[PDB]
Amino acid sequence: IEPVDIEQEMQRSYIDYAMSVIVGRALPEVRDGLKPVHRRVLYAMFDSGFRPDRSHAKSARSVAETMGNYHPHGDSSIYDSLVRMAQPWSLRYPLVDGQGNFGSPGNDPPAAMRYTEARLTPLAMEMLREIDEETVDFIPNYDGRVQEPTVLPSRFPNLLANGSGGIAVGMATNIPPHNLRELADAVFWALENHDADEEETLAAVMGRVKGPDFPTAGLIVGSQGTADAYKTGRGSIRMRGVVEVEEDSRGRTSLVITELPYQVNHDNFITSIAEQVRDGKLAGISNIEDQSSDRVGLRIVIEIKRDAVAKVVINNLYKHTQLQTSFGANMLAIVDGVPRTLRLDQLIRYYVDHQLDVIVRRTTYRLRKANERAHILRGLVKALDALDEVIALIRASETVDIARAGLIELLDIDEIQAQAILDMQLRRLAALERQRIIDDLAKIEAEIADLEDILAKPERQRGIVRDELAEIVDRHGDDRRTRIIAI
Amino acid sequence: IEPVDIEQEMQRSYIDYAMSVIVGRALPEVRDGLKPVHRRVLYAMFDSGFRPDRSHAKSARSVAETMGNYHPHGDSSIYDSLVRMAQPWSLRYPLVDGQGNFGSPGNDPPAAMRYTEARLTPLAMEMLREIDEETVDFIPNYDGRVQEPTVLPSRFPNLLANGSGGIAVGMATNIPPHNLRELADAVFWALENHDADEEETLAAVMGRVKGPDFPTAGLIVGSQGTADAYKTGRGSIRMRGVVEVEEDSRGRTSLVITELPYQVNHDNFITSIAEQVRDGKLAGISNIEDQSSDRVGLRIVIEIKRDAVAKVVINNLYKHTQLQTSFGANMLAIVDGVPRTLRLDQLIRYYVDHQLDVIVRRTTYRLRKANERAHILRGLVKALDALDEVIALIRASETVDIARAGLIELLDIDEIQAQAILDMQLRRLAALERQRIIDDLAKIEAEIADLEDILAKPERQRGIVRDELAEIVDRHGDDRRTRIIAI
Amino acid sequence: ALVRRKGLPGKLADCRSTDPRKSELYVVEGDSAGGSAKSGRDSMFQAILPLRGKIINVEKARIDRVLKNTEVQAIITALGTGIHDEFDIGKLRYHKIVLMADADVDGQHISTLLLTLLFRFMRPLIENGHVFLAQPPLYKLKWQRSDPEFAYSDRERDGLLEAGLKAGKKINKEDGIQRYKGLGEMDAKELWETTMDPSVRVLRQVTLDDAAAADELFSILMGEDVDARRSFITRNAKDVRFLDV
Amino acid sequence: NALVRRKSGLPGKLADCRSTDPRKSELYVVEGDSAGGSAKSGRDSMFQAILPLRGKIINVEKARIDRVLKNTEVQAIITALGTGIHDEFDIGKLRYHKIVLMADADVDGQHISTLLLTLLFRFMRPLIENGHVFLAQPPLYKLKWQRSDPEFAYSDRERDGLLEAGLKAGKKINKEDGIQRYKGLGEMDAKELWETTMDPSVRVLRQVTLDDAAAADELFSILMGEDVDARRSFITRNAKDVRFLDV
DNA sequence: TCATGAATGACTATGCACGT
DNA sequence: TCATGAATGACTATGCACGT
Ligand SMILES: C[C@H]1COc2c(N3CCN(C)CC3)c(F)cc3c(=O)c(C(=O)O)cn1c23
Ligand SMILES: C[C@H]1COc2c(N3CCN(C)CC3)c(F)cc3c(=O)c(C(=O)O)cn1c23
Ligand SMILES: [Mg+2]
Ligand SMILES: [Mg+2]
Ligand SMILES: [Mg+2]
Ligand SMILES: [Mg+2]
Repeated sequence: IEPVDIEQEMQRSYIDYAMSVIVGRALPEVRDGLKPVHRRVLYAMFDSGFRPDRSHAKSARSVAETMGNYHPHGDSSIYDSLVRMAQPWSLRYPLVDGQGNFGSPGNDPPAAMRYTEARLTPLAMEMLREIDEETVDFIPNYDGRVQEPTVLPSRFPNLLANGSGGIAVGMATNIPPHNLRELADAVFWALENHDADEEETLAAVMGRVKGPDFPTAGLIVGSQGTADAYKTGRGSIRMRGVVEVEEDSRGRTSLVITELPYQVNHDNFITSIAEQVRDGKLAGISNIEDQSSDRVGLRIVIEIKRDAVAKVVINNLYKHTQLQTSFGANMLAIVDGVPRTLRLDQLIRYYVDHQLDVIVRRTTYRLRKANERAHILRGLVKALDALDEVIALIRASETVDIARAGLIELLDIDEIQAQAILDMQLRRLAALERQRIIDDLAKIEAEIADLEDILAKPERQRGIVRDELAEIVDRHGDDRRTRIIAI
Repeated sequence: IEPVDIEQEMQRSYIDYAMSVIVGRALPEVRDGLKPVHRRVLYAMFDSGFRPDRSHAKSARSVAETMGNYHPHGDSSIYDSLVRMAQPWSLRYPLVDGQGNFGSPGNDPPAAMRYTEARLTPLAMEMLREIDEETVDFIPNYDGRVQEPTVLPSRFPNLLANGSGGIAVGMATNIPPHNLRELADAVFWALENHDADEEETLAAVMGRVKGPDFPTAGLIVGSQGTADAYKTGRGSIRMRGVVEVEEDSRGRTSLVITELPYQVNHDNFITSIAEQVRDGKLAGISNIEDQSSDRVGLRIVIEIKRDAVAKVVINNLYKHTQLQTSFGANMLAIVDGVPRTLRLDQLIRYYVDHQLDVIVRRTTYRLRKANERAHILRGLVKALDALDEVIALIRASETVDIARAGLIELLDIDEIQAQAILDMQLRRLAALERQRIIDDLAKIEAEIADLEDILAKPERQRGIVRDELAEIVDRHGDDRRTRIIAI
Repeated sequence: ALVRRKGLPGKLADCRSTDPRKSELYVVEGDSAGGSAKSGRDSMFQAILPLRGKIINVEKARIDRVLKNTEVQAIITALGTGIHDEFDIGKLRYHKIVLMADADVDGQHISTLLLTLLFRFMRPLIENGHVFLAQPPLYKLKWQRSDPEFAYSDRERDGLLEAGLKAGKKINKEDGIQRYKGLGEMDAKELWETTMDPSVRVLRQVTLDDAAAADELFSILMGEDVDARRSFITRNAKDVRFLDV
Repeated sequence: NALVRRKSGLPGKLADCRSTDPRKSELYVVEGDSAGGSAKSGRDSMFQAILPLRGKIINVEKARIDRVLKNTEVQAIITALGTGIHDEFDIGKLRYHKIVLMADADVDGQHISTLLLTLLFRFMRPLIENGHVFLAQPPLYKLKWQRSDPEFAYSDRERDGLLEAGLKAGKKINKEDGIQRYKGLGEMDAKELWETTMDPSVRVLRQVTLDDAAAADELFSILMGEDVDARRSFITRNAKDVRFLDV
């Protein structure tokens, strides 16, 4: 029996937990804004073909595929993570297209795994765009049977777009979601002004990113908290719902709440007001009625007494309820395997750096494959020029190995190329078919030259990020929801 | 709003439920002895490649595949069905190879889907043998997306082998498991004596199938109940565990129970004896100790008082506990979509009929494919005999259609064959490869001749069942476990 | 007028209207369907009571055991009326009791178990036409450019498909016609526009003609006598298709 | 000293042993219902008892005492061990002289260990001081040789060592089934748990030692206490050198 | 009353950091 | 003291037929 000191055990054991949680569970990667469970669910669905160009697959199949190949954890909590990525009130830009009962902004829980179907959204398809072209590093999964991506291509700034919240050890993150169009403008500026320093960049990006854009709309009051978050990485952003005062035929007034701030439970909100009248700290209120429906959206009617001022009651709601609540922003993300609190210019810059990396790697992959393809075509063209011999050469050979070994000697060709000649069908010996091979060689050599030109010009590389991102924003970009007002 | 009478609704609704439960849930098909959930789990695993030639897949993946394509029900209960098929104390011949905690014969529950892995067993591979050769009818699944089998090939008599228990509406089934080697002898006789009447067949099959063979070993006392079950379809078979009287140095004798009858919970058994003593209904017992372990198996030691006779205490245990309990046999199965109580000769005959159908259908499929492969080869040999010409024609063609149409004129060929010539690689123009094409034609015409001979001779067909089944029994057949004794 | 909760079952999602004559109770199969129904409902007049698991057979089970069943207590408490001799139509809190179950066989089974509870404990609810049956959709035709259509039978599916194609509309062969295998697979919007919207929903009002004939049928099908039930099925299952011909 | 074992006032989930002698008895505190289930099956019921813990244990360092005593999982441990807590602690009433903590080899098992060691050190310290607390090391790999008996490995290094030795010895493995990798105790069956963590003739146990009580008192309070800042700076300071603690 | 075995998922409690 | 969200599943009740 080996002896171990409790101090050694406690320190080694708790630090191993803290570090893995920090880097490998609770906090987002800065480049794609995803936690491991997110990245593994999405790739599992992607690899399974659960894409928007096919019907929703049973969500159980997505959970199981994630469990069995990438995420060595439970089906229950994995389903919860998948469900969240499909709720329009949780993600500003949903990554999962859910079909069925996925819950509500209130206390109505989502339906069980068996009842729901799911697939990737078009924007999630941009997260994974060209992941098969060596655009990102892959590592073996939890048992080395298959490969998984370390990070996604993420062809739109997902971290800033959808935000992130996570409780780790010794630290936690809380990044709010943002409007895609505003983020795109910030990225476009960063690409044009690639030499600008952090001081100039921060000024430019802050001018274009006016503030967080929550899926639940609502209001943002003040500008200091937003500014703090972008300059410090921490700031307190004041949110508000929307209240519209209605008058009655008798002449009674009632307040109608149609929007609430981010991450405020609709049912807990109504209950809080109900309990705060019971005791009676919100006098002036006469009646509370939830006239909400799937067709009118949120609609909480607060009828007030005849001896009550509308704004007085509203101000009391701001004070004593989450009708007004603050978002504690803390821009914490994993950068190169290290947790770091980041300024807004750093968040954009690091994302742009990722996009440039992705496109160079894609260009490299396409360039390598083009050379291999051109290499084989060159061999075929050599065979066609001496086609009369090549056929005769293969026929007179007792085996295919004798035929192959000869083709190398006869045409001065590689073994890979020689193999391709052997693999050639009698189809491609037709007149027009011989011509296609010639043209295809000319076609690729034009592509190879183009690809080489991209790798040699950082200007083109940046241009591709801009142009490709522009396409995404024009297609998937939407209006701002959260209205920004002053004090 | 339409009016409906309560009698109309009640009758239609309850009968629809009763019929679907009877035919489509609780009772086994006579041909493969499977309920729909079993058949769908097994085929899902099969189609997914979860076979003995690959590592155990996470059991969640099997559940999800069954759930998502074939069985429109819940993940929880489907997992329960998969688990049962992997327990050696439940199935006499397990169809699922489980890896992990799949429970115990006692009250220890199986581990959740999360922790367990699963794949098909070698015998389950015989259930599905050559299912892809049109050996069974396939129908659209629950949403017409894919096809599922109506019944499995079942190349060993699974209904009688593994038995079945099921509660339906208005009726229930309870078929005990049997020893595979004994069942094979019965099948071998039925194949040899294919013209024998029911009177003779029942006598022969009963002589070879000596009685049920439970996975939990134990004893069968008497022969009347067994005989009743085989001649009537209903019978009460008396089971017993195994008891061994041990003596100690002190003079105390103790009873050691090492086996229990089928479907007797080990923990409930110990609790029953313990509670019978508390109140005092099994005097003579001094102490109850469970010395069971994973290494010695079941071992319940019952120390008795010195003024007690062992045989008296054992008889008391037989009477007041499940150390002696009866198996209520009710040989009910679905025959051609109809529930039917069957004699043992009917159960064998119906299975033999299924095997003959499978092999005739397999032979038909192989003959059709053999004719197709031969048809194409005939075209290839024609191309080789006039090979110098074949090349010239393809060359001068503006398209491949111009090349194709000519090949028809030159060699008098179908469109399929000419296309096959077109798809031919230069690989096969080598000497040995040209000879391979020739010999391959000769091989098929020999296989076609063989296949045609099978279809024309019922003698060979019965011969195929016998010989193929014989291989299965020699490989997977095991010794009898349940010992049969007299009164 | 009767008070709505804002002393009743915890899972009851009561309505806002205090008038039973205007109120409706949707008795729903499953938490999933009940959850989405709670969202898609008209909270003014429609209340939701989700039922969990197979209802207890009051024909077989003794009276005291039925009263211990949580799912039965929920129904009795929510309806407001008593049971048996202590039954009072005046306390009926919903003048419309809609049973909404899956189109599958288990939904059919749950309906017979509920109709048995109602017929035996609260018969006047049936006699006075307060019990209804919602017919869920079976298919959803998702046209490429047009609004989606719902179908309640295989025939209607074929008919709406044929009409649409003839009118020049088109459908994907991938997404295509979504087939519902239960209420739990539907969202709030779909349930509203098929089973809860009063201007489109297909309800069937349960009528009671011969009470004596019904009494024996309930006892045969739901009673403890298996033999009587077994022979009835083998006798009449042969002709279920021809009950309405 | 002898105490009665439950057989048809102790925790319901406790699978007690048969031996009434604490000196010969052992309590396996197991992570998860699945692993506890298999442990209950693979154990030696004579001397080994199983107490499965469900979910992460409550942090007694952060939580107030009254809330800790309301926690069902803590009550189970305290009740099963028989000793009191704090001032009412009495080692004489100890029902097991070996308290084996068995958690997954993964990161969450490590966490649960610190939560249990925190419970023991704060409520029942003498159990640690007198060497009644142990840590079972679960296997990480099972090498399934085609013809030979399977071998278990407790580290990546041992796996590589046993693989080369076997191959050098002429043995062979499938490249499909091959080397099974354990990701938790719940993935093991009864037999596997016996032959790696419960068989006293093969199990790899580590006895928890307590040297400097004051230094331990401070480490527990930093890592497990309410002060986040103190914890954050400790991790960023020492995580960089975890690999080199035993070099 | 209990076991059988396929059918019809919500609730329960902790860690972790932070702000009202 | 409550919310966050990614981690660590047993228990609860019925239908149905049949035998104790
Ligand atoms: C129908 C759902 C919901 O109701 C269920 C249960 N009860 C919960 C409390 N109620 C008072 C009575 C019903 C239950 F004890 C078990 C299950 C269950 O095992 C299950 C499954 O899929 O395996 C699905 N369900 C169950
Ligand atoms: C770790 C397992 C077993 O213990 C669990 C809970 N218990 C903790 C101990 N007891 C106080 C009773 C409650 C619990 F409330 C929830 C879950 C849960 O949600 C879950 C999951 O996979 O999502 C997995 N587990 C849970
Ligand atoms: Mg959970
Ligand atoms: Mg269940
Ligand atoms: Mg259903
Ligand atoms: Mg673990």
